[PDB]
Amino acid sequence: EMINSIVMAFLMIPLQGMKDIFIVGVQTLTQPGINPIVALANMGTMYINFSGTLWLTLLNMAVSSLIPLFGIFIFALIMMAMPLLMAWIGTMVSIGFVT
Amino acid sequence: EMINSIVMAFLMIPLQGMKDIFIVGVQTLTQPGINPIVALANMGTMYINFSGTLWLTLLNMAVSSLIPLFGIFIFALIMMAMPLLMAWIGTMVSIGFVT
Amino acid sequence: NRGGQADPTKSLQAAGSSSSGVAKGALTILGGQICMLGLQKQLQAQRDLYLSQSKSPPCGGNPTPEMNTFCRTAIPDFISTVNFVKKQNDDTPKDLTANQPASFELDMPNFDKSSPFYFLNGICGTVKWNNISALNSTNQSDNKGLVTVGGAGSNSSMGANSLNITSSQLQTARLSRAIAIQQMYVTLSTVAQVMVNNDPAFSTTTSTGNSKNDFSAIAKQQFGVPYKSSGEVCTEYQQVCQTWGSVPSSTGSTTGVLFNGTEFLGAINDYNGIMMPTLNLIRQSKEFDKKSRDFIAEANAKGWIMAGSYFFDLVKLNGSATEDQFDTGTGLDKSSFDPTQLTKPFGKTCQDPYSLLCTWFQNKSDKLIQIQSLIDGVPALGQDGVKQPDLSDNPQRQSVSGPLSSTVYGFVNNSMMVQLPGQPGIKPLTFANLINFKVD
Amino acid sequence: VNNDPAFSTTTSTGNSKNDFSAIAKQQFGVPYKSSGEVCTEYQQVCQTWGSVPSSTGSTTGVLFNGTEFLGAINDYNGIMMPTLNLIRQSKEFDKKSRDFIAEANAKGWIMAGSYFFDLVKLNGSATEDQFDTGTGLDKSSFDPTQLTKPFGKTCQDPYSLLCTWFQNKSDKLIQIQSLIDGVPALGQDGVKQPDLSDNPQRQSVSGPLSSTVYGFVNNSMMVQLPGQPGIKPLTFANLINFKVDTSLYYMKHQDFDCGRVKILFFSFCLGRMMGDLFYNYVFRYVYNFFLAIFG
Amino acid sequence: TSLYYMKHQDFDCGRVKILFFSFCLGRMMGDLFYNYVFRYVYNFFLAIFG
Amino acid sequence: GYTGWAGVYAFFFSILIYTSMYLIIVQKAFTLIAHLPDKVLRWIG
Amino acid sequence: DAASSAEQLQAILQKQNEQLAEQKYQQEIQQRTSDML
Amino acid sequence: ILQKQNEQLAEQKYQQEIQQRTSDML
Amino acid sequence: QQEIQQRTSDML
Repeated sequence: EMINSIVMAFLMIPLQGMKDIFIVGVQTLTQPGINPIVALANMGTMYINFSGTLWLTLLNMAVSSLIPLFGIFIFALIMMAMPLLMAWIGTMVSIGFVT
Repeated sequence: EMINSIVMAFLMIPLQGMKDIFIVGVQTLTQPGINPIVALANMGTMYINFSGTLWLTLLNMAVSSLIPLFGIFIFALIMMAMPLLMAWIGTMVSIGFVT
Repeated sequence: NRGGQADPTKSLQAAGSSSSGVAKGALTILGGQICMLGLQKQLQAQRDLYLSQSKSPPCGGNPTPEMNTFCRTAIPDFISTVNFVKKQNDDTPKDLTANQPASFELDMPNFDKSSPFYFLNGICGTVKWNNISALNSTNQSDNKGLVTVGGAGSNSSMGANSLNITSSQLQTARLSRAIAIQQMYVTLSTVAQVMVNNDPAFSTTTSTGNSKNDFSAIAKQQFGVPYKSSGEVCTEYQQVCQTWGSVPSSTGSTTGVLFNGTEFLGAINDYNGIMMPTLNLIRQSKEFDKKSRDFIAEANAKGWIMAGSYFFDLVKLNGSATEDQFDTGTGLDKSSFDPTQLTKPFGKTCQDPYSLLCTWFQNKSDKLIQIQSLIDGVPALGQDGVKQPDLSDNPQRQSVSGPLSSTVYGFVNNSMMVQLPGQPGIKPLTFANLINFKVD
Repeated sequence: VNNDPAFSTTTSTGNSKNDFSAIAKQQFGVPYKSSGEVCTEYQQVCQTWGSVPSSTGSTTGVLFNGTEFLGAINDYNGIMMPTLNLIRQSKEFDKKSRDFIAEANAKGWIMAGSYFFDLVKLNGSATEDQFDTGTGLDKSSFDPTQLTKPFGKTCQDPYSLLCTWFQNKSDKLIQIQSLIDGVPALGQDGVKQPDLSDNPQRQSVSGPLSSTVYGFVNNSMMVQLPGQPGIKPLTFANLINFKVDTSLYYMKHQDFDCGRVKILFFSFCLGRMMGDLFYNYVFRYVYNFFLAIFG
Repeated sequence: TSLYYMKHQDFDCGRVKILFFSFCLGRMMGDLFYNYVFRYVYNFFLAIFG
Repeated sequence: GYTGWAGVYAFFFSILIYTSMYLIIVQKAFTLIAHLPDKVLRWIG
Repeated sequence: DAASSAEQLQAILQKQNEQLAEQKYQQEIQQRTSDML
Repeated sequence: ILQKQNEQLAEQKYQQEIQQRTSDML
Repeated sequence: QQEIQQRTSDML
């Protein structure tokens, strides 16, 4: 059940959070009248917020994946993850300070 | 207690140190008549006087874990610290190296 | 060229910041004194039981010459033999012009060569402290003449002022750290004596008194715990801890507390008070120097094709046209204290470097594991107890509660919690909840 | 070897007090400061050589001044000065520094820059002892454990004949091992191999540990010579600080429940020795083995 | 590879007595659980690893 | 008002941009050494 | 002045080793008592 | 301050002497 | 200077 939870937490980063924040950005811009500048600022801040909070939950969990003889291998998991993982977190970091 | 002292260390490094050098910097620059260039130089010296001391104390504790069976935690944390880790550490260094 | 004191509570941050270890040194010497008096009392008792049986082996019969020697030899005072002024002046050359030693080591306890216990030297830890290298530098010192502090205009290590020092005043300036640690030693000696006297196992008297009221097997009376200003248990530093108290229903009853939680901080602020004069004389205009102007003359003799290299010099001038002390680098952090070393030689057959200790004990460890339970608890308060405390500025410190509050290490941890009468000067983590970390 | 009482055909007729230890009747001593005080760390300057203050009943007389090893290094060097001296034969400026000019004339101009640095080392010429290296004694090897690799309940290649004459008893070689590095006649702690590179931060071997050849070699190379001190103590100490303690992660002795079983008249508590060999003697010993290597 | 080499220990004989039998539990214990299991595996390890 | 360490990110950003700011206010502040003499030659010549 | 403060420090030093002088006298009494008793 | 606290410890002290004499009386 | 004391041990 730990690896179930680690897969769950390593699956929702792009899809759930990133799609949802883009949806809320869509609805906040689509109405005529809301200041777009403040809008992109706003999803930028919630966007860095989601990125950092999820990152810290993975901090917690990959620390708590310390099962003997097998937590080494959650560590191999985070190792072979960190390029594409780095890819998504790169998207949120860069777009965060851009917007 | 290792887990404890560890996370106090790697949670204190960005916020505590970084904020205190910022507030001392603003305190020195807000004074009337103080030469500003030398002031920024001194806060550069504080940057490159605490960042690396914290860095070699991470040397100490990360090595000083070495606990059999589970010791990989010091790996787990570190590696999925290393990006954002460097994010502040390089940040600190660059400031000094500029100013 | 023509014109273009020290707060008692603020010293807690000064105890440790990854660059000062005076509190660690204080912990080391305190635990060392526990080691001296405890080891003394155990050898004393064991020797009394040995001579009370001076008709049977090993003191009788056909002893090995080593056991014969132990039976004959008395047991001296280790607290008496330990001081740091004499070791320091033994280490430093009597000549006052040569380069002084950079560091000084002091194995604890301290025996001389004629003492037959030389191998026990260092059993109770070791303390280290460096010289004040600010005065170690060449300062035109003389054996019998007069010395002048470097002021402004020369290669100086002290401040920008000149003071006159004779031979006596200067050598006493060398003993700053010496009588520093000495006053630590004298001020913790009483605390160590009280602590060793508080343990029933160290009461060599066969007391048949109230055995049902003792706080624990290792102390009849608890030391106590930090208490908030309102008067409840200060479990965490986050709530302010001011006073000292007991804990009710600790083992079915409550016992008196013998301390205020201010003896440790007391030692530290006497330390700071006696260092204040020394560093004060080292620091002895400061905001202006004549050296900042001298570069112009060479700049004239120099040319204009190097003007850029004086740029930061120029900022040093035009800017000037528009324009609590604690010891650092003391070296007490470099000391060490291992509690496990009394039980190191014991095993199937006893090993170096203290085999002969085990041979007097005939390879029993009970008296020494009693010392370990005094220092940090194991095993009289569980197979695992309190560890070496972190004496650095840790605003997330947790005071130990219950019987484990009645060990040396836990007492030290609890004492470095409380707040001195001065206004608080320790800043907690601004956002500790913002980095939560959930593991069990 | 003559100093070792183990190789003395006659046994000790008096008390062990007149002896120093089980491997040395007379200790060799350790380095001492210029003030005659005990040297512990190489950072402090230690010049003389003396007897260890430790007295197990008497203080034995030392034999060596500690200058034998470095004296050997010195005469070695002095008798190499000839060969490297006749190999040495100013030398920084030579006649053939000019020969490229004619070839450059023959070549032309489309390659002028190829002579650039040559021109430089000519323009300087108009505008302006050694010790051996690569001798390969580092490739040499010494191993003491090879005295004991064969032996076992039944022992094998490549030196099983030591077994065959010794009838598979290896103790006569274990005192040899304790002579090399003090295991186990003076404990299994032992003394590590002293590296021969320049180490300003070296700990002198103290106590009876100094009465082994490994510890003697270790203590013999810090004693400075008046000729030329070639080692400079570190200027970066107490800047890069490392407080790593090898005591938190240490297995300590346990007293076990002495659970007595009786084989029909025989009382013995098998639980306790299962405890005291399985854990206190195998697991603990190997753990402290890796711990000492780590230390 | 010899820096880690693990020697052959001589354990105290675990003298056990049955009514008329006597032999070393402890010595054969160490010899077989350790001297020819742990030593054996670790030696096979260093031998391949070199 | 910024929730969480989001404002803390702002914190780092500000001083980074600060020093970079300072840097360009530096770098363009001393081009004049070799940046004026050319137009001196321009206006007189 | 600076010197006078230093003299006060050495006065504290002197009272301290006088305390130690009392201390080294304060064990042979107890040792001879162990023997007498 | 320090005087205040050790006075308070002395005040709290003067309640358990009765109970220890009581136990001796049992 | 050791000669005297092994001599002693011998005639002891």
